[PDB]
Amino acid sequence: FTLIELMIVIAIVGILAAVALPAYQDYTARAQVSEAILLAEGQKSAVTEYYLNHGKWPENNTSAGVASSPTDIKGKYVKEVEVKNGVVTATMLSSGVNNEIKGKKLSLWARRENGSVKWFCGQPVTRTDDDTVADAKDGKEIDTKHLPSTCRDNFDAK
Amino acid sequence: FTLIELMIVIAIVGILAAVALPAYQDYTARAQVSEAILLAEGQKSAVTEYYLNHGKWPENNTSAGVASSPTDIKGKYVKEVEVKNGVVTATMLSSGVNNEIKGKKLSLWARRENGSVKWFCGQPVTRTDDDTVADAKDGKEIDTKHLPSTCRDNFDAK
Amino acid sequence: FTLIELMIVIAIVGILAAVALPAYQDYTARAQVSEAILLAEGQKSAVTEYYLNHGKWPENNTSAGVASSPTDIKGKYVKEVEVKNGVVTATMLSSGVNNEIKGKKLSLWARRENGSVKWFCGQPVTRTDDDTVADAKDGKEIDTKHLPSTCRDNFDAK
Amino acid sequence: HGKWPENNTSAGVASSPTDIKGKYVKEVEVKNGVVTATMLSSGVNNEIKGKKLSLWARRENGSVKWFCGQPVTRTDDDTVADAKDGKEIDTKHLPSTCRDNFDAK
Amino acid sequence: KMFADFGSELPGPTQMIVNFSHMAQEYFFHVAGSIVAVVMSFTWSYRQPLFMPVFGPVL
Amino acid sequence: KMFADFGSELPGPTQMIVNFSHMAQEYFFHVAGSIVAVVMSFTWSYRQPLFMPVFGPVL
Repeated sequence: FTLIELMIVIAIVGILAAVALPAYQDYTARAQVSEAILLAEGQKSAVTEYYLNHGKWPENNTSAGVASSPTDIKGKYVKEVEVKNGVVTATMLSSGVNNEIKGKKLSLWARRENGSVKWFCGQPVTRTDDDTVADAKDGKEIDTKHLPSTCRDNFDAK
Repeated sequence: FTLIELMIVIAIVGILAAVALPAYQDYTARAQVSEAILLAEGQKSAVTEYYLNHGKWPENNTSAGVASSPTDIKGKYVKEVEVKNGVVTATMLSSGVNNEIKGKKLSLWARRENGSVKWFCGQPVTRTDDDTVADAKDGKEIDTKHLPSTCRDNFDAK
Repeated sequence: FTLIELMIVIAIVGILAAVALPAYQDYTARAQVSEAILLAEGQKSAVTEYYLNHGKWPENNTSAGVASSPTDIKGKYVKEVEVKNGVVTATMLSSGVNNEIKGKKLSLWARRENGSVKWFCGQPVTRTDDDTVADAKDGKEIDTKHLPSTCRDNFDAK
Repeated sequence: HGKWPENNTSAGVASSPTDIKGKYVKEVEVKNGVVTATMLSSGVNNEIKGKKLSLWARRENGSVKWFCGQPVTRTDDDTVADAKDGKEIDTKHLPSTCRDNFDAK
Repeated sequence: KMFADFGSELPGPTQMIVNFSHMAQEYFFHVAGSIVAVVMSFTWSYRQPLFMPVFGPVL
Repeated sequence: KMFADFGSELPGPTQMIVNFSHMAQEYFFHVAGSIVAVVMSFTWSYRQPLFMPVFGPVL
């Protein structure tokens, strides 16, 4: 006979949350990845200096002169950050993150410019030789959709 | 004999407002607290620098090099922001806020990482020693329900 | 009869993006220009030394002792950086930038202080004599709105 | 990037159109920046099922502006056109805020 | 309907904040007592315009 | 009176914060429509329980 204004408006806010759910869920993940990136960076300094001073990429965190323990460079969504031959990889925690990005990671690696180096940011990579890396293809890479426009670099970016 | 469509639909919008009342009232409070947090932050800079440059936490706002007057770091819902030995506490005004959060506050404190510091955000805390704080247990802490997921830190968070 | 909460809130986020569109679009461009500036600088060193050691401004990159190829001093938003008689100009790429700043550029030039030099930063300029430059008026200058407060120098700044 | 996302995956959303469905929505596909929503076949009116609308944007230069209206196709990076075909949700069913024409600026 | 519209919290009602469908279904009692009232006055208006022998219709 | 007591901001009301005298005077419309309703049902209850010879009450 009457009461449908309360019933529909409680059910439009319910469906509004369902539509606002995936937007906040990738905005959210995309936010948790933007930090793995900040934790990865700022460690470029150590790595850059080590390379320019010696001409060899730092083998591990201790070589680069950073928390000798990968797990000591963690965060809220970051379970750690390891330096492996100049390549700095950031791992996403398992608690406090999206759902399709946890335990997932990215990498920052550089290239000899000769007198200086240039840095790249993208999906996990392994270093082959002092001037070549390759996709650490394995299945734990953070999905392209969660990576900034500034971190879409490919293993062979120059 | 007839007119019930106008009577029920005016009474479903009335009850719709009553159901939408508590949702807008915590969404609202949760919004007024999210600012106390923004006002508390951005003062991390002063405090961080003071600590790294001297190895001692800033005793008060003036030491940290910020509005020497706590009341000078207020807002719409924020009655102020005081720095007490590196700990930055934000107080909720008494006018313009929820009802169960006014005159209530939170704290931001940091910890020596050795070469850098890490910040925490949560319910009011007091600093004991240069690397230890404790619950400013007293009854004026902003209730957990009003605090973001990013500001649920405990006095002993590391 | 009911569902307007979902319809309005999906249409307020839509218009919120439209209002947040121009803010992120100049903040963005202003960010891509701030780099053209960083790429232009750090090349002041070469140019300064060349001038103080010889009393003549470096004619080109090779003279200044930098990547003999302008295109070798490029970036993400920077298509290059050329040294033309001590004046260092940075060109904005065509891909990855705003829209009203691509292919656009700025210049850094210096002036003999006698025993040292002082640097300026602003819209493209050409060098006339060893102590005078002029607007490279042509239409490809990065618009004043996109330039930092520290890079508003005029051709005759002293 | 300065280019419109070709499809859902490019835009970084449920790679599957059908994964962005609802009660009355059978899906939502991103086709070159244009986002079209299809009305399910079950649980809806009668003259709107299997029918859809589109949201598309335009370069403002430094930002973009969004439009909402009847299905459209993207021609070039700054031009779309009526996806004239007969499955558009009828004007009477569209909000006042979603009456945009293919050439709205 | 007039005595049952004299406010809220009568005998058998609900509070107005319930969901409409539940409110209307609980009152179904009263919607039913009204229809029965109707059927009755309709019957009176339609109709109207053991000793075994005692039971037979006589003249 | 009971439909007009279902909440505030009906058709023709006022907001409750007006001064009482003005609120009561604006509603005077409805106070009047009620009295007329009364007078009517009273009239129905009170009533309800030249050829000169043509004008006389006959049998």
